[PDB]
Amino acid sequence: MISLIAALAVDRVIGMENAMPWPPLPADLAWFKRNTLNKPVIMGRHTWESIGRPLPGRKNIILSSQPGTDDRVTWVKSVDEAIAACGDVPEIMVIGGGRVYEQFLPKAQKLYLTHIDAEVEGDTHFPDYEPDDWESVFSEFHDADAQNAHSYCFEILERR
Ligand SMILES: NC(=O)c1ccc[n+]([C@@H]2O[C@H](COP(=O)([O-])OP(=O)(O)OC[C@H]3O[C@@H](n4cnc5c(N)ncnc54)[C@H](OP(=O)(O)O)[C@@H]3O)[C@@H](O)[C@H]2O)c1
Ligand SMILES: Nc1nc(=O)c2nc(CNc3ccc(C(=O)N[C@@H](CCC(=O)O)C(=O)O)cc3)cnc2[nH]1
Repeated sequence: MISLIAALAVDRVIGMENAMPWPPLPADLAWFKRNTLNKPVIMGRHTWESIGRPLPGRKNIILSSQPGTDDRVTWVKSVDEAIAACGDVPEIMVIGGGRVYEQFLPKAQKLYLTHIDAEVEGDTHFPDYEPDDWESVFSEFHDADAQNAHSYCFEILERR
């Protein structure tokens, strides 16, 4: 089973200049770690270059059309291969970026979304999807506080 996890600002903005255009929200980073630990993660090369190091406790799988440049991770040249390299596991986590999210969306059964109340400019967006394909089953909104500079809402959607 394939899931996508992402944090989205207003208008589905997810990135700018290959970074994330808001301040780190530690509540959202904890949520990300909580929901990806001990699972395989699949990410595009540009996202790999943004994170800058293997996420620990996870099987890191990078998509690129070009041979790999780091043997701490697992490189693959196509979507099918990326799924194949995860093995027989309960849940594969796709961690972006925009182009990778768009390819995995039709295969996904679960979206893990953080809705952040920030109004920033971006160059990368989360893919358009069809609201009638999905069912919202968890929703948790929190206000901003001393550690988290925007209000945010965790949501999980399951494919109907
Ligand atoms: N807010 C969030 O939750 C979040 C999460 C993740 C990323 N981001 C942001 O998203 C942005 C990056 O997104 P992006 O769309 O530019 O890049 P991306 O999707 O992360 O990476 C695209 C790259 O992945 C490779 N790739 C994708 N599909 C492939 C396929 N089917 N076969 C072989 N290779 C494939 C290609 O690498 P090659 O060029 O080497 O062939 C490619 O150009 C950054 O700003 C990042 O910070 C935000
Ligand atoms: N919900 C969500 N939030 C994000 O920040 C996010 N970011 C990406 C890609 N960017 C990154 C950047 C940093 C880390 C990261 O440092 N995670 C560490 C610790 C985070 C922390 O210090 O709190 C980890 O171990 O998971 C992960 C993904 C993909 N999906 C996301 N999904």
